[PDB]
Amino acid sequence: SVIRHFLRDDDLSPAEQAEVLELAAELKKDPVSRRPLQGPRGVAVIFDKNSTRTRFSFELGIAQLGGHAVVVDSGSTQLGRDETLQDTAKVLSRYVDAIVWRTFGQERLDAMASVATVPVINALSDEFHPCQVLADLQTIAERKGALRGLRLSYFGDGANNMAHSLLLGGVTAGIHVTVAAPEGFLPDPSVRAAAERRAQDTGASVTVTADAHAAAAGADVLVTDTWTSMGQENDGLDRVKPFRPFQLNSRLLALADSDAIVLHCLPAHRGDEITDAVMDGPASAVWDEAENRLHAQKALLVWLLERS
Amino acid sequence: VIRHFLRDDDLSPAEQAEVLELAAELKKDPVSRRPLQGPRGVAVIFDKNSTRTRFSFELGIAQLGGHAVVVDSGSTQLGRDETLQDTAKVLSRYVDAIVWRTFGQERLDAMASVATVPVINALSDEFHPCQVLADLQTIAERKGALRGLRLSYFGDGANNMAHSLLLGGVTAGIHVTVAAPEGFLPDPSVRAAAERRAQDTGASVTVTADAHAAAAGADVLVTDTWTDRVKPFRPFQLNSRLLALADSDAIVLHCLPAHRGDEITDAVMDGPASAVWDEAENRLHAQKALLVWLLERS
Amino acid sequence: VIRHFLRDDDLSPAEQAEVLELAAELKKDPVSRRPLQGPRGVAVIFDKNSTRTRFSFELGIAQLGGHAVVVDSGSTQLGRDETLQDTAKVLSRYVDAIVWRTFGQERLDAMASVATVPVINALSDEFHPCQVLADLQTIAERKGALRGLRLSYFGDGANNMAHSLLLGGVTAGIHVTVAAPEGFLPDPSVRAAAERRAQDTGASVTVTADAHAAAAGADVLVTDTWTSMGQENDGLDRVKPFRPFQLNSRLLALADSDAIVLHCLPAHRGDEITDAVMDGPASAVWDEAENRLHAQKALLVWLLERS
Ligand SMILES: [O][B](=O)C1=[C]C(Cl)=[C]C(Cl)=[C]1
Ligand SMILES: [O][B](=O)C1=[C]C(Cl)=[C]C(Cl)=[C]1
Ligand SMILES: [O][B](=O)C1=[C]C(Cl)=[C]C(Cl)=[C]1
Ligand SMILES: [O][B](=O)C1=[C]C(Cl)=[C]C(Cl)=[C]1
Ligand SMILES: [O][B](=O)C1=[C]C(Cl)=[C]C(Cl)=[C]1
Ligand SMILES: [O][B](=O)C1=[C]C(Cl)=[C]C(Cl)=[C]1
Repeated sequence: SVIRHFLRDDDLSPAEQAEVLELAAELKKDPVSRRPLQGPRGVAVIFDKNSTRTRFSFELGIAQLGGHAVVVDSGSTQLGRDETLQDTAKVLSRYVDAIVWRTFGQERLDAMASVATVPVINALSDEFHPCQVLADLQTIAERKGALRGLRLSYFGDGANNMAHSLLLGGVTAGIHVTVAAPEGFLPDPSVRAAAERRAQDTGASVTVTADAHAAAAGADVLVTDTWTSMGQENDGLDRVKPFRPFQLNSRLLALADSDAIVLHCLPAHRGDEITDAVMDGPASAVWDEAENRLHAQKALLVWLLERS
Repeated sequence: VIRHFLRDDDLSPAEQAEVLELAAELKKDPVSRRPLQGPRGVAVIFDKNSTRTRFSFELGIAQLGGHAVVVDSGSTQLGRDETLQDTAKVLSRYVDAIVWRTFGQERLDAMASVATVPVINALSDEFHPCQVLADLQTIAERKGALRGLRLSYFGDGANNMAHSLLLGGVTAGIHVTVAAPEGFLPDPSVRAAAERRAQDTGASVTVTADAHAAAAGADVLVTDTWTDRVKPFRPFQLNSRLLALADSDAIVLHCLPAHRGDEITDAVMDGPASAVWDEAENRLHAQKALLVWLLERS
Repeated sequence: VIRHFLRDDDLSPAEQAEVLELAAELKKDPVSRRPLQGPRGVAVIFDKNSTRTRFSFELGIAQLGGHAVVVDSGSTQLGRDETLQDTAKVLSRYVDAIVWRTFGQERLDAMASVATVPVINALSDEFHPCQVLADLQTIAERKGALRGLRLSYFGDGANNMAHSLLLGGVTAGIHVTVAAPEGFLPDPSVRAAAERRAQDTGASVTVTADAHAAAAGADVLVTDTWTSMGQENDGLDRVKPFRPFQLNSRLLALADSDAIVLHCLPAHRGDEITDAVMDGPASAVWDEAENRLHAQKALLVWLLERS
């Protein structure tokens, strides 16, 4: 069998994404019904930069599949330093049944996935957050039913990992995705072109705009995320003034469809990209969205393991 | 309906007796109760690390069928990157209980007011209630019934063990004495709090600088680390002289680690009255009992 | 009697054979032995962290049904806030074995003299006995019987791998050669213990500075990094003396034609070993890394059986 990896959202075809999302719903209802890692078989969960939320979700999810997550945190000689990345993929492929990796540049994920003989999953990277978007789509489906034809709008930094993954994973689900972002903060051209091509296969569409009010009008789902990652705090930019018109506040939510829901990859900086009234009001799905990381990541693992 | 255990008086006398009975059953049959089979998760969070607390909870949760997700001080500082309540609301979807080691109580109190799973104080700057459950289990297995026993704590009466021996001790019906120098006395709000549960159980609270008098007739002698800034405690050192004043077959307890030669001597630590090794082991069983009991009511 | 494994010769030749046989059985059936079902705990303690050691022990203990409680170097170092004796006594009530990565051998000895559960040396300054069990497992699967084999180690003759290959190798009946430059020779006490144990097994011990002679006729070539982290500030040029001892293609071609190459990872490609040797058909470094898992499980199973 070809070893399948999940490094970016378009790694799943539209039909394959639907299978994973269906499995996520079944695992949410019966969370110990699938035990492909019974033994326990090991899964490596590797952090180039620590992420407590990602670790909790994967550590527990892997255990509920029967397995044992072996967590390697950032303070451990760093992948690439004491050994080549390819030496590491070679030995890890003897110990564990899958490799879950939080890292920085996409080229590192690609390099690992080209030599590892077990599935590699991008837990979170600078360019994509594919597992969060699987959880997002699971949450939207719980609240709204069929994903096909929904209109989703993302606000804020249009070139961070969530904007890119909502583009790719959203159009893979048949969702019309709009990114509202100020000039200079637009999606990467390669990602935008991949999303446009993928949207052709599903009947979806990609829109990029600097008009937040237009992006909010008629939306079924409004999404935002922090305006600045930890790496960007030293980039020299004023990263507040450009984004203030894109704040997801009560006024912006009122422009959307009356049944609209709100998503946000946690943590939120309340008062910046989103307000308290929105975060804790009735349209917020952020808490279900956080919980669903567990189920969507378990489903992705079950799916990749049985294909590999 | 969502019960927390942040202080020893969070349990009534009848409820404490329930937990201690369950700790004895779990010591005998350590894998017979599996309320976390799955595994279901339990968060174990440290604002400051405690290897002893982590070791005991990690193994115990696993023996209850679950999986402890340990978050160290570096990742915690609860409030690090999101509000406390934002953290409590998500944790309540992932885990079935939250075990937390933090400094002040006000931090503990907030978490418990919002979380929708039980919150447990693993160790605080003011209370160490799980250790006292392990102490009461250790006393019961060596002395029988707790009610009517005389326990004396020696040394720093202003630290977490002194506060928890007062509250947990009187809750079990034990006459508790604290022997401490004037500068290092119990917190007044804990003292009156202990003084009030003692009325319900027939126990009592005494605070003296008289170590000789606190040791005389004692059935259980307890001390703890003091930390020359360490001058006022050495008349309270639990040595062979003080112990010789106690009741026959008295036992000695000490939340570990012990600094041998300071608050306690080798002769007492390694002698026949010492129960400190069983006491340390019983954190495992008493904490499992506390978890089992909190989980089946919450 | 409570058995410990602090150095390679803590197992007799017959006992080592039992552990190696178990390791082969566990590699075929990794979850069929559950002596730690419960889970019962095993303490895995690091005075200095070793990701490879923690990784392999953590997974291996889980596959025995147990739960590894890992105590890293961040946690207050053992012996600081209480006596090793005090810690040993309490650990003996919490876990069924103690796995410890520490520095001096006297610390391991002190722990094993007091603990009432088996103590394992996961890795120390003087010995790496678990890695050499994995090495012997690897040689057996690629060569057959171990008795009569000729193994040569190259590089720093006084590091933990050289000492354990000496002791564990002769216990298995292997003729062990250490090729090392002057001033980097095996500890005299370790060499004499190996020579004594060799008299029971028909093995032999050789120490030489002639790398070419050490490689001629060798069935197994082994090397290791030239410098541990605690040696980076020792003041020595730790490259120039070892250059003639590099495991390279020329050196390997002097050995027997089906010789295999071992190396405790990490390897510094270009220094003690070349890319062509690490990646060629004689290299067994990848199976050797994997066998840490199986050999350490076997050792735990065997120690728990007898304690
Ligand atoms: O980001 B944090 O403040 C945090 C804290 C805990 Cl205790 C658990 C998790 Cl998943 C995250
Ligand atoms: O503070 B310590 O010396 C310590 C050491 C270990 Cl290995 C385990 C525990 Cl619980 C405490
Ligand atoms: O923000 B949170 O406290 C949180 C916690 C977990 Cl365990 C998982 C996620 Cl996705 C978020
Ligand atoms: O030394 B390291 O590069 C390393 C990395 C991982 Cl991901 C796992 C292990 Cl065991 C070691
Ligand atoms: O002082 B000790 O070494 C110790 C160790 C454990 Cl695992 C638990 C407790 Cl309560 C004390
Ligand atoms: O070098 B390696 O990446 C490696 C990884 C593991 Cl898990 C174990 C060993 Cl022995 C070596």
